[PDB]
This record gives sequence, structure tokens and C-alpha cells, in this order.
Amino acid sequence: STRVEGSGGGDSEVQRTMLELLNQLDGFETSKNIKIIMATNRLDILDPAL
Amino acid sequence: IIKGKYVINLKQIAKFVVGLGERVSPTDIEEGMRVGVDRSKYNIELPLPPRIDPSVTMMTVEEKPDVTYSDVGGCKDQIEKLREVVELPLLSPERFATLGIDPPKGILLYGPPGTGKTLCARAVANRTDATFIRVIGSELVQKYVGEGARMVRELFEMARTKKACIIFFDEIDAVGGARFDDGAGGDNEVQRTMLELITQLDGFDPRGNIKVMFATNRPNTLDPALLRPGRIDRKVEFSLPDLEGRANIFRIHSKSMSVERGIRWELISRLCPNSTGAELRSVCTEAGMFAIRARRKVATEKDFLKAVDKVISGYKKFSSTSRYMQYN
Amino acid sequence: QEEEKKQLEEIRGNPLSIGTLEEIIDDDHAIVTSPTMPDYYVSILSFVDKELLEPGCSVLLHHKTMSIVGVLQDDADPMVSVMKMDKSPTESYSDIGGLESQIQEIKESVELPLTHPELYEEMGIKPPKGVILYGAPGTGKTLLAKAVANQTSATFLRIVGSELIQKYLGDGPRLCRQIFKVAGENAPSIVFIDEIDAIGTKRYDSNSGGEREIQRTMLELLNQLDGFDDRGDVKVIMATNKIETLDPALIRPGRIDRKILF
Amino acid sequence: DKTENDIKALQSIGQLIGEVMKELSEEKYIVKASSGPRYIVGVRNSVDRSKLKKGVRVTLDITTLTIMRILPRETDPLVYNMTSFEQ
Amino acid sequence: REMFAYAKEHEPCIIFMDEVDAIGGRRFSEGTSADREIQRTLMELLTQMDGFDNLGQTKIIMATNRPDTLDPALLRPGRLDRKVEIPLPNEAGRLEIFKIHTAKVKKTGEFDFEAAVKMSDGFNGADIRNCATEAGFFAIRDDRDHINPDDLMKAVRKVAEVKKLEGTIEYQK
Amino acid sequence: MQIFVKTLTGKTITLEVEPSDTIENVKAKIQDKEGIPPDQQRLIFAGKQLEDGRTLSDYNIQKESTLHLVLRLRGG
Amino acid sequence: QLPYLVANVVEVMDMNEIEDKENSESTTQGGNVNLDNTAVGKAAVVKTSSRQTVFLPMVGLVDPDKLKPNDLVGVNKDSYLILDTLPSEFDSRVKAMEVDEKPTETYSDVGGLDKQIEELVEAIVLPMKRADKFKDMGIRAPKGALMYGPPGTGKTLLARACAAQTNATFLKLAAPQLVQMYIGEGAKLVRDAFALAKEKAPTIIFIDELDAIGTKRFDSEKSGDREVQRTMLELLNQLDGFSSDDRVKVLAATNRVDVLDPALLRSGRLDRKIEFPLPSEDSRAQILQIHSRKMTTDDDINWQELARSTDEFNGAQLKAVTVEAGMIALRNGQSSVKHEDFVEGISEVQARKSKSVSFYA
Amino acid sequence: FAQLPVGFKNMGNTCYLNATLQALYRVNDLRDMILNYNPSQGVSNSGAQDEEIHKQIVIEMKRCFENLQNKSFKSVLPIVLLNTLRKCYPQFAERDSQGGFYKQQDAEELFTQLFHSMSIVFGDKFSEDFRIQFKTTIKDTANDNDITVKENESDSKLQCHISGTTNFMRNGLLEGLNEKIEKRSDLTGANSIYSVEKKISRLPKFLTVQYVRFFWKRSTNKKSKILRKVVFPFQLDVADMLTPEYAAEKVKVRDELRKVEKEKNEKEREIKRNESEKDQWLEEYKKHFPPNLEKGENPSCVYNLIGVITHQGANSESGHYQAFIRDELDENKWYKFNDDKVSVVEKEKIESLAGGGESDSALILMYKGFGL
Ligand SMILES: Nc1ncnc2c1ncn2[C@@H]1O[C@H](COP(=O)(O)OP(=O)(O)OP(=O)(O)O)[C@@H](O)[C@H]1O
Ligand SMILES: Nc1ncnc2c1ncn2[C@@H]1O[C@H](COP(=O)(O)OP(=O)(O)OP(=O)(O)O)[C@@H](O)[C@H]1O
Ligand SMILES: Nc1ncnc2c1ncn2[C@@H]1O[C@H](COP(=O)(O)OP(=O)(O)OP(=O)(O)O)[C@@H](O)[C@H]1O
Ligand SMILES: [Mg+2]
Ligand SMILES: [Mg+2]
Ligand SMILES: [Mg+2]
Ligand SMILES: [Mg+2]
Repeated sequence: STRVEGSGGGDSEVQRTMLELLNQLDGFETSKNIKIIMATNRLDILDPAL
Repeated sequence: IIKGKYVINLKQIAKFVVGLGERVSPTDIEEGMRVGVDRSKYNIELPLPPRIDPSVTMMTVEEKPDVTYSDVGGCKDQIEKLREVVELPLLSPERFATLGIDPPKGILLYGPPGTGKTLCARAVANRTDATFIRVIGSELVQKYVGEGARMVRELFEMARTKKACIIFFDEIDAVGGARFDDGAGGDNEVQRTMLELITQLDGFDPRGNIKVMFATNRPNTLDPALLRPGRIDRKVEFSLPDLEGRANIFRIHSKSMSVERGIRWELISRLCPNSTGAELRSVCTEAGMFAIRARRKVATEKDFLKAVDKVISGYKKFSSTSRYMQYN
Repeated sequence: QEEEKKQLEEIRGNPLSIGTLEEIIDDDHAIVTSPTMPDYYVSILSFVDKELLEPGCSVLLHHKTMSIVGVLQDDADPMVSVMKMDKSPTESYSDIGGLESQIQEIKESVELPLTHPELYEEMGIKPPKGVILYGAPGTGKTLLAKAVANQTSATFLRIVGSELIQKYLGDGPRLCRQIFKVAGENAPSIVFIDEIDAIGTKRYDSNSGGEREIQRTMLELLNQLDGFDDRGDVKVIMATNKIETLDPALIRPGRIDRKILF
Repeated sequence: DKTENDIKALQSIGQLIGEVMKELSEEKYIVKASSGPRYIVGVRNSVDRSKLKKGVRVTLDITTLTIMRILPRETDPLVYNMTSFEQ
Repeated sequence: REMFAYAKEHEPCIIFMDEVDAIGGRRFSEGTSADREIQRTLMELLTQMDGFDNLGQTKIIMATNRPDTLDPALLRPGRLDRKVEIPLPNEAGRLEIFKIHTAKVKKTGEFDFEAAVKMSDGFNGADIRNCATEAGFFAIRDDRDHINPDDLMKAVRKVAEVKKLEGTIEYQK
Repeated sequence: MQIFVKTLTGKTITLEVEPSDTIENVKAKIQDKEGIPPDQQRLIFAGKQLEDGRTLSDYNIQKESTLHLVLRLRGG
Repeated sequence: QLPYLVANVVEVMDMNEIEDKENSESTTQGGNVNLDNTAVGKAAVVKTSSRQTVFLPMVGLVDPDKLKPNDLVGVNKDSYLILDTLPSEFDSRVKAMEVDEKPTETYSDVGGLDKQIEELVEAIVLPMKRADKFKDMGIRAPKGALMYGPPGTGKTLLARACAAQTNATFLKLAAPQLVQMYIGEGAKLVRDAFALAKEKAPTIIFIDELDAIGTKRFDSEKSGDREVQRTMLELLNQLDGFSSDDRVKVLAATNRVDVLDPALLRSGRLDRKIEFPLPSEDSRAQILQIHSRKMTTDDDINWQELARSTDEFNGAQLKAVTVEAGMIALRNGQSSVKHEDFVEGISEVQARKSKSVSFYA
Repeated sequence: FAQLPVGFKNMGNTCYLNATLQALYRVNDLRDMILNYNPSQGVSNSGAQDEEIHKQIVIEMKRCFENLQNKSFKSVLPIVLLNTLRKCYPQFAERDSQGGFYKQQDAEELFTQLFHSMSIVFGDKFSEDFRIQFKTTIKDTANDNDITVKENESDSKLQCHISGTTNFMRNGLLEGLNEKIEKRSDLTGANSIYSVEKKISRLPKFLTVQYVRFFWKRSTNKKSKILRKVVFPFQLDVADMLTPEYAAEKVKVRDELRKVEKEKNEKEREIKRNESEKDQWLEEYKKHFPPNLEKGENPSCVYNLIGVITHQGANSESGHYQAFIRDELDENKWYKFNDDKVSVVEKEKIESLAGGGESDSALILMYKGFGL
């Protein structure tokens, strides 16, 4: 209840790390296969890095 | 110790009464001392140094950095005050027996950022030939509270056994800071190590030839029981350079740099406001990058002016240009 | 080859019980604590060169009586798993093309002293260390860091700044202290901290995070960037855009030499 | 006699305590030891089936692991320290 | 677990838990791993008290130093049927306690207790016994083996001065 | 003749001997009262060793003197 | 002779001696008349540090009036039989609390503040020695005396000086060390610090810094200060009277008196409450003169003039004037401490440089 | 490449000799006198026929030392010397069962025997060089009724008697030059306890202090070895074991020499950024030496550390002595002599030899007079 005022969610901290790896992860064997499917009630609670 | 055999705890935890073999005498075994014993029959085979818990009190011990005392940080009278408290009673206790005073041990290094407090304890590490033990105060905190209490005690008593060492308490604004009570907080676990710093220093005897330097980068975060000066003897504020002090500092840097002489180092101090000693340390390296664009081997008068402006506009963009973290 | 292995195996096992090295004694001995349990007061066969090993190493002990036959070197942890690269960039330089008029203060302090130590011999003194990149987002900072790494061929570690925030206390500084000791071990490395404004805005719970967790990690990173250690060459790349949540002991010039605006 | 009694204890050996966790068969009992791991163990004709119930402590040998006798319950070393407070 | 079993082996076994605060505390579990031992132990107590084991022979006295420190299952009466309040003494309830400790001392006779003790208020019951001790420190000063009224009226006054140091404000329901 | 022998524990005991007696008698007498065996004993005086074949007048060894006893150790 | 294990006696249950017709045991045996069949002699159950329990016929040489359900014994490892009895175990950190020829500092290192000393002697030392008069009086023993007041007042130094001077056993204990994450055995460090003390009685448990186990809180939520207080409550258990706190005492120094536990405010825990002041006019001059006793001085000094220019400094600040006098003397290049250099050590160190730029003050 | 001296190859069961010789040759007068030997050096004549065996031994040191200094060599033979020693003392000439060869014992005894031989050849005037003279007062505890003054008591090295009184070397030296003598003699009383204090009345120019490490266990009846940590200062000051008079003389000379020693240690570092420069300072140093100086005396009460014999492994009954000597050209540079394996080690390696444990620990410490 202070992590939603503290970081937008403590699960959004893990999500945000994830997404930043993926910005330059387009080639590792050359092409993307592992997609990050994120999901939420509404997207107004997401971080501006998402 | 049972007087005439001893009770040992193996590290497989299992306890045994053991005697004395033929490498051991009546006087070799002490409390909390390790001993090696035989696995077919338990008997003291070889006495051993105390305590296997040390392994992260050995990651704060390293050997000395050999940086000279001919290039140092700050060209004031401030380092000679260090030379009376830290350095000289290590070199010569003869003068302090003639005075008759209890030799001087402690000192605080406090004041503005960027003033080369770590540069002078590295400079002293070459000169005195005394073992250096350097501490991060923020590595003293562990999730499971009570672990860092153990930690401090072990380092400090081990150091009384060493002779002629300096312990540099670095970054103890965390543990060594303020103290206060909460009502549902979680600060209190950290304060445990704060309390253990008060009680090892003061001891139940005084320090056994441990000269202590404490580097605080804010003179505003210190326990109010190391603020009292009885254990921290004369305490010398490392402040920002003077207008003559900046000229000296820039001359060490430019004798070490390849230049054309006939460059004023006084002028450069004038353009600057009162600001860190580290700015003048980056004037030269940016003047060195302007060397390469200009296709030089030297830095000449002109491009130092450009570099001086770069750093100054930097301090304009930020702060701590006359801040003390508020309140000298 | 034939005569070498005869007398090598004479003391080298069959099973070679693993130890972890707590401390050595200067008489050709050590005191090991095994991961299995029992400690042992081991000797040293000493054809692995007594002064070549040190605490934290994993050691080969002999299965008749435990003597240090040898020493394993090269380890990995679940804590350097996080750091190490799991890709090699497939977008190389000038796929950040445009805004290329201040890429000259990142290709003449990061790339170059590795490429030519020659030009920094002519001037002598300290080379450039560190850059901080800042501007609005969309100036390519995050890939720029990974593209100057391509050119130099120095060990590029990359650590996100939301993994330097943990939901446990005191073990944060311990993770951050590690990162630069790894880097100096490679004689050239580049460490990119992605979003070092994410250690001064992020927290978990307030009883193992809070102000304090943030505060400590900043202070730790000062000693790592320089302090007393005097480690090897680490070039540092920081991308940030909130440059007022940091200690006024890292954003001073004289550590991170040129600061670049975009 | 003070030393004769010591001989008789010495040439004997210790017992290792269990308790009857579950009856399996006539001559086979499942116990859970006070040291831990469960065993299947036997019985002498020094104990009856009508004299054993569960949670009743039993002796075992440390050289054959067979019950010879019924053993009273155990009770903490810790809780005996509490009965010695009355002041 | 074995302590409740033992209480059933031993008719009328009476169990004082002394100073429960942080071994029967709340769910906590955002601090140390130590906080999961608290739970684990706490469940044990309730399962003995209530289930296919029920205690009517055998009695629980739970002594706690601040009422609202405990898990709500320990605030659920049925294991803990009475929540008895033992007051901080009343004006003239201090007289009642003073009279039992004035028979512990050797004296030359005193029956002038009532006025002073009534308006020396601020005492708990142990401070009556410490007013005995401080009168025996005044006594040693005068070179006496006895308590007199010259010791007594100074004793209650002194102990009062030192207890102004800090107070005790804890909620009483 | 009364002489003094400083033991390994640095405590001085007395010994009653003769200046004509050999070092083997001296060492035998310390064996009786301490248990130490002669062939591990070394009696020193003046920083000079007194061998088994010597006596206690070869080096002018009279009374009120202290010999310093130290013990042997093998290897090579 | 070695080896032999070290154990505790779980309980004693006691089987009959061999003189009956029907077994020599308290339990019943399958099969009747037996006297040496499968019935054994007197029994004790002991717990081995190899971590099991063994039911043994206890050695007849070891009298069963020596066994207690809580006593530490020898057990022969090879075949588990009580060999002997041994004194009770203590943890290694608790064995170094003892004196080892502790130096005294006596009242010759203390000038000024006599009143404090007097209270200390009356509280601690005399109820030990004059413990009969105390029973005559008809009162109960003190469990300890508190010392409090600002940092640097001299508390720690007193405690050492008096305990060595009168020869009462001084246990050296520091509060955070009892807080360990072995808790239960780290709480047993507390238990054993009393266990040692009851054998080594009368004794003074000087705990330096009492704001770790003297915390205000015992209502804590969602944090690990609930680990911390479990070593506080065990101490308060051994200051509840089941005696073992009647000659076993406590000195405590604390630097902050605002956060002390309400169960330590009460008497029966800490009873005598000694304030340590800011020194008076005269007292400051005495303090200076105690540090100057060791070293050389000129005979043109006057401690009263010095006490004018010091304004209610406490003892740490006055130590830092007397040493700083002799800093300056070495710095000029003498070795004779000038009577003028006391004056300059007062200004040089006040534990503060200047009074912070004035521009409207 | 660089200049480094040669060592002895251990035959096996010989190290007790090889280890000791190295330390002795560091001593400046020692190496000099063996070189400048003539077959015309005055002997301490009172007769005796082993004076002639002593001559032969000194020739063997001279040629060992010539081999050692010259590079046409990588191994120095002890074989001729071993043969001479076995003739000289017939305790080294026995035979072990199930072990083998010629009896192996004792670097302490060996240094004693070597100085004995040298003092016969080079006279009693050479005996004074390492010999210490004491002032001994033998005096009753309370009022004196029987008193004797001994200066004829003497030694050639100190015996630091460990009894668990060591954590520092000085303490154990002080409690083994302090003692209580119990008597078994008739006075007008008997068994009077006498306090004896020996104080040094003449410093040696070369100091040796040996740690005593052995004990006879009487509770098992078998030899053990004491193991203890004893820090030894490189710079040793013996002021407290001298009488006030003698201490006053040497401490005043010491403080002036420490002024010139300080002045060198500053100048050395500057010129960096050698032998001749030391000689320019030597001519300055000798001027502060007292005008009443005599033969076989340190001009100071301070000594510096030039050798440590270490003994490693398990029990006594066993031993392989390696040794540390300090370079003769340096002052913080030490050579490790592990038979013919010669290497440079630093100050930190010397510090580590304080001991305790199965590790290297000290038995003998060689110093020498004149601070620097
Ligand atoms: N006075 C100075 N002269 C020359 N260089 C300096 C000076 N002060 C700082 N520097 C430069 O800055 C670098 C880092 O400074 P350092 O790590 O010593 O910080 P600090 O002064 O202790 O401050 P803080 O406590 O605020 O971190 C040094 O390695 C040095 O090159
Ligand atoms: N100025 C630019 N020119 C070309 N490509 C750009 C530019 N800015 C961003 N990009 C592209 O956008 C993608 C991600 O940008 P990157 O993460 O490197 O930038 P950033 O500045 O750190 O911040 P952000 O991700 O929020 O844009 C990459 O495909 C990168 O090439
Ligand atoms: N009356 C006095 N006379 C002489 N010296 C004094 C006096 N009072 C204090 N001192 C000196 O001041 C020093 C500091 O006080 P001390 O450290 O003993 O107590 P403390 O208040 O418990 O401090 P802390 O908790 O910070 O260790 C003493 O060690 C002593 O040197
Ligand atoms: Mg800092
Ligand atoms: Mg971005
Ligand atoms: Mg204190
Ligand atoms: Mg109570």
C-alpha cells in the first residue's frame, strides 16, 4: 500500500526491468521469439516507463 | 577451561572433553580460541588462531595503497593537523612520553564534498608504513539484525592485537548518523550497529594502539556520543579551497601535465567561484581532450579557459557550491 | 605427457572432495570449511604455487587425507548471473544516428583511451573516466551505451537500476559493492547502469526499503566509482534524466568528467 | 560394589528411544525415533502386544534395533526449570 | 506442545505465561524471517486449548504488559474467558498496599501513614516496596537499623521526584 | 656445593652436587626430582655448554651460580 | 580418559535395585518372575550432543543424588554411560566477561562530582557486604542502579574504577552482542550471563549502552524489532524475583534516557537513578587538574581563571582541553606545557569551530 | 641476472647446522674475523688440546663464507665441517634405528658451540662481543641476612622463558631475568626465599634472544612444545632491564642518533624520485657515540633485527629449520634461506613469524647494535 505510491506497484518495478532489457534484445540468435505479454485492469496504473 | 581438560564445541556441533597431547602445554589454550583435534579420538592436536567467523572482516582488510605524500589533496595547514594526531605517535611515542600525555588518537574529517579526504589517508598509507583497514559503514547492515553487531566487535578486538594500524571509518553517515525512536518504523534494526560503534571504541579499556580517522562527508550526521571530543581528538574541517589554495592545487596538476610554461595558474583561481578541489582536477583532463582536437602534445593557456567555464556552468546547473548540507 | 601424469595422479584423485577456503596460514597450511560440513586443517601439496590462492576459492582436496591437491579458479553466482550479458547487440553504431554533434565527448573519453593510450601519453595525466548522458527520452542513450561497447571490445556488463533496489535491507549495498569488483577483474570493462535515477525514486516496503535503502546505495556507489579501492580500469556509462536525486558527491565534475546534454 | 556396579553398566550398552508411531504387523512395529528417521523394528518376547499402545516410548537396541521393554514418557529439560521457580 | 501434554499429566497444573508480547504477536511478516517463528508458535497454543483437547482441570494465566500487542485470536475470549484489569492504585488504595509492607520492616511503630500516602499518589505497588527500600537508604544514612517517620516522609517524596523522569501512557480499555 | 638451575618454566631450584662430579651426575640428580632424562638436558653456563664429559670446575663453576637448562629437539 | 562426550540429563526415572523377585524396574515386563532377565537397574535418560537421547542404566559409582533433570554430565562416547559429573556449560563470549586482573582507576582519576560517587557506593557495594543489616531493615535487595546524563559525563569510567577498587566481580557486557540471529541461543546468552553471575556472585553486570535492550517499544508492527525485543524480555525475566538478582547486580550507562522501557522505569529492575550533571563552576577546575596531574605543568597556572572561560562544559570537553594544551606545546617546539596554552586549547577545541557567521545576530 | 648470494644444499639431517650459519654471517664482525684469520691469532692458553680442533672449525667457516660471497657456486658444502664437528663432540655421531644416519640436534646448542670455538681462537676479548655481563644481587625477601653479588654469572644470549607470560617478548624476558631462588641450605634459618634481579651491566654489540619452546610434561611424562604468539619488535629497546645509571647513558646517545636516523629517512626518499651515502652518514653518527665507549659494547641501547630462525611442523622430535636473514645492503629487504632456495621476502613475511600453531614460529632472533 506504499509501493503503489512508492513505485506505481511493486510488480511494476519487475515489469519495468523486464521491458528495458527487451528494448535492445531484438537479436540474440537473430529474431524475437520471447514476447512479454503484460496485462492489467486499466493502464492508468502503469509506470511511464511502460 | 576446566582446571586440573577443556570443553570444546566441534564445528559438526558436538561437544567433548579433551585433554593435551604432546604438542601442547598447560598455557597454550585460551577462551574462545580454536584448537584442532583428532577425529578418531578427541584430543588437542594443534592450537589455532581464534574464531572462524572472520571472512567479511577480511574483506575490509586489504594492503596499503601506495600513493605519495608529494601529491595530496588540499595544500593547506589541514594535513599537518593530521600529522600530529594520526601520524606522529605511530612514528615516535618518545615525544608523547616526554610530554606525559595520553597519546592523541582520533580525528574527524568533515566538511564540504570533493575536498580529498580519502586522498590524504591514501597519502598517509605510503608514508607511515602502517597497516590500513578501510571500512564501509553501509556494508555493516544485514537483513537479519544482530549480524552486524558481531561484525564490528570482531574487527575491533582483532585490531588491538595488530600493532600500529589506522582504521578509516568511511561512509558511516549510514550507521553513525542520527538516532531517533519510531512507533512502527524499521530504522531501529540499523541502529544496533550504531550502538555497537559507541561501545567498542570506548571499550572497558581504551584503544590498544588504534588510531582512528572518521570521514564524514556531512558534518551533520554523527552520533551525539562521538560528537563529544574526548575520543575524537582535535577534529579538522576539510573545507573548500581558498583563492590561494586553488592556485597551488592547479600547479601540482600542471607540473604533472605536459604543458607550455608561461601560463598563469593564479588567473584560473580567479575565474572560479569558491568550489570543490575536484573541479581543478577535471580542468586538466578536459584541457587534455581539447589538446587532441587542437592536435597538440601540450595544453596551452587558452583551452584551460574553456575547461574552467565548463565546470563552472556545471556547478551553476547543480548545487553544493557553498552548501554544507546546511549548517556548518 | 606420459611421465607427467605418472606422479600427478599419485596425489590427485579419484574423488576430490570440494572445500571452500576460509583462510590460509603461512606455514603451507590452511583451514577449510567444507560445504558438506566438517572443517579440516589441510596442508597444501604446493605445486599449485602457495601464493596464488586466497579466501573465497573452491579447492580440491584429496580423498585419502584431505590435502589441497589444487584450486579451482573461475566461478559463477546467482548474483553475477544478473550482470552478465545474455545477448550481443545486433544494432551497431549510428543506428542512433542524428543528434551526432555531441557524440564527440563519448568517443573521446570512453572509446579512445582504450583505442589509443598514445594520445593520453602525450598529455600524460589521468585519462577521462565516466560520462553521464541526459536529455529528454528519445535521444538514444540506452543503445548508445551498448554501441560504444561494440567498438572497444572490452567486457560490457549491464545492470538495471531497479535491481539495485531490493525488498530486503542491508543486502542492497552488498550487491552494488560486487559489481565493480567484477569489472576491474577484466582489465578493460564498460559498466552501463541503465536508469541510475531508479535508485532514488524506487522503493519496496518502507520497513526494509524507504529513504534509508535509497540513501545507503548512493553512498556505496561513491566508494565504488572511486574511493580507496584503486581498482583496474572501468569506464562508466550512466544514463539519467533526474540528476537531482543523487548525492552531490557524484555529479560534481572531477569524477564523471564531461557531462553531456542532449 | 561401587565399582562392580560400574562394570555391569559398562559391559552393557545404551538404548535409543523411540515411540510407537503405528502398528504394522504382529512382530513388526513402525516407530518414529526421538532422533528422527522412522524405522521398522522388531520385538522380543520381553514385551506384549496388549502392553503397547501408540505414543508410548519404547526402547530399541543400537546393535540390533529390537524392543525389549516399555519406557515411560519424556518431558522437556526446559520445563523442569520452570517447576524450580516458586520464589 | 509437550508443555500442555505435561499439564494434563499433572492435575491442576497452572500455566503462567510471563511477559507474552512478541511470541503471541500479530501476523507481521514484512521484517525478518524471525517473524515466522512467532506465528508458528502461536497456532500451537490455540490448538491445544481448543480442538479435540479442552482444558477444565488446568488453567491459563496470560500476563501481558500492554493489552493491544497481541494477535486477534488472543483477543477472542473462549480460550481466555476473562480479561481482568488490575488497576493502578486509587487514592486510598495506596493505604491498603502501604500497610502490608510496613509489616515487613522493623520500626519503632508508625500509624501516621494515611495523610502522606494518600497525597503522595503516583505509585504502583512496587514503588511502595521501593519506598521501603529508600527509607532503608535514608536509615543507613542516619545510622539506624530501623525505620522511623523521619525516614518515611522523605522516602515517599524522593521516589516521587525521580519518577518524574518519564511517564507511562498506555491504553487501558 | 649449592648451585642453582633455571628450568624451562623459568623457576630456580637448587641442587646439591660437587665440583669434582661430572655433568652426568648433575643431570641424573635433576632426573630424580623432575623426571627430565639426561640426554635431553643441556646445562649452560656463561653462554657455553657444559657437556656430559665436563665437570663443574672446568669453567670455574662454584656455588651461588645459576646454570640455565634448555632441552633438545631433533631433525635436520 | 579421553574422549568422552558432554551431555545433559533429560530426566531421571529410576528403576529398582536388584533385590526383589518381580522385576527391578518401575515399568511392567512381558513375562513374570524376572530379576536379571530383561529388567535393568536404576535409569537416567540423557541427551547427547550427537543429538539423540539414550536410556542408560546409570553408573552405580555415580551417586543418584548428583543427578538433576537439568545438570551437565560426562558420558563415555564409545558406550553411552555416565562417566562423571562436570560443571555447567557457558558460551564462549560469556566466559570473557570475567575479570582477568582488571586495572583499577580509583577516585584519583575523578575530581569534581563527589555526590554521584556516594550514591553509587550506597546502592551497589554496601548491600553486598552489609547484606545482614539489610535483612534487619526488612527490605528487598536492589537489582541495579541506573546511570544517565549526557554523553561524556564519566559514567563508564566510574563503573570500572569502583568495581575494581572494592573487588566486586566486574562482568564486561555490551548490549547489541546479546542481539543475535541465533535467537533462542542468543537469548540463551542472556540466560547464561545470569547463570555465570549466580556462581560468580556477588557480581556487577555492567551493560554499556541500554537502548538496544532498553527500548521503549514493545508494540512494533511489520518489522524485525520483534526479534530485538525477545532479548529484552528475557532480561526482565531474570530481574523478576525468583532470586538470582539479589547480589547479582546491574550497572547500566545510557546516553539517551528518553527511550527507556516502561518495565525498566519501575523499581525492581533499576532502582536507584543517578543523574550526571553538567559540571558546576568549581567542578570544572577539579576536572582539568586531574588530567594535568599526569603531565608536566608550569606553576603560573590558575584553574579558576580557566573555569571562567569554560561555560558548563562536561568531562569529555575538558579532557579535550588538557590534551590540546599539550598538543600546542609540542607544536611550538617545547615540551613544557605553557600556562598560556590551556587558554588556547579552550578556544581551539570546544567541539565546535566558531559560532557560525553572524550577519544579523 | 641481479646479484644474489648462494645457499647450502641440505644433505638431509643437517639443517640444524645449515640454518644457523647464515644468520651468523650477517653479523659484520663475525664474517670479518673468519676472513682475517691467521694461524697466529692469540689463544686463551691454559693448556687444553681441543684448542686445535677449534682452529680447524674456523677455517671451515672461512671457506664456506668465501664460497657464499663469490659466484662460481650455487651450493656451499657443509661436509668437511660436519666431519670436524662429529670429531669434536661425539653426540652427533650416533645412529638412529628405523630412521637412519647421523644424529640430528639442535640449532640452539649449535650456536653456543660455534661461539665457544670462535672465542678460544680469537681470545676472551672476542668473547665479550656477544657476551652479556650482569649485575646480580642475591638478597633475601624481607631484611637481608645473606647476600652475594655475582657478575661472574654471564651469558652469550638471553633466554626468554615462556610460562604463559608472553604476549610480548619483553614480559617473558623480564620474568626470566626476575626470579625467586628457594634454598635447601642452613643459614641460621633455612629455605629462605631470595629475590634475585639480574640487570644488564654490559650491553653486547650484537644481541641474540632465544625463545624457549620446550617443556617436559610431568602430567603425562612426555615432551611437548609450547606454542604461543609473541610479537617481536624489529627495533628492540632494552631500557627497562638495565639499572638506572646505564640506561641514562645509552638513552641520551640513542635520542641524538634517532635525530640523524630521522634525517636520513627523509633524505633517502627524496633522492629516490647508496653504500657511499650510508658511509657519509656513518661518519656523522659515530660523533654522538660516548667517549667512554669500550670493546664488546653497543654504543646504544637499541638493536635492529637481522635474523629469525623458524622451526616448522609438528612436535619436537622432528624439525626442518628454514631461516630468514636480512640483506646486508638493506634494512627492510630480507632474504629467505630455505636451504639453497633463496628468495626475497618482505617485512610482512617477517611479521607473520610470530607464531602459534604448526606454522613457522621463532626459536632464535639475531639482532645487531646501531639504529638505522
Ligand atoms: N583537493 C583535491 N585535490 C586533487 N584532487 C581531488 C581533490 N579533492 C578531490 N579530488 C579528486 O576527486 C576524486 C574523488 O574524491 P574523494 O573520493 O576523495 O571524495 P571526498 O573528498 O572524500 O568527498 P565525499 O565524502 O563527498 O565523497 C579523487 O580521486 C581526486 O582525483
Ligand atoms: N534520436 C534517435 N535516433 C534514432 N533512433 C532513436 C533515437 N532515439 C531513440 N531511438 C530508437 O528508439 C529505440 C529505443 O531507444 P533507447 O531505449 O535507446 O533510448 P533512450 O533515450 O534511453 O530512452 P527511450 O527508450 O525512453 O526512448 C531504439 O530503436 C533506438 O534506436
Ligand atoms: N569527574 C571527572 N574527572 C576527570 N575526568 C573525567 C571526569 N568525568 C569525565 N571524565 C573524562 O571524560 C571521559 C568521558 O566519559 P565516559 O566515556 O567515561 O562516559 P559516558 O558518558 O558513558 O560516554 P559514552 O557513552 O559516550 O562512552 C572519561 O573517560 C574521563 O576521561
Ligand atoms: Mg561520505
Ligand atoms: Mg529511456
Ligand atoms: Mg559508555
Ligand atoms: Mg515480572
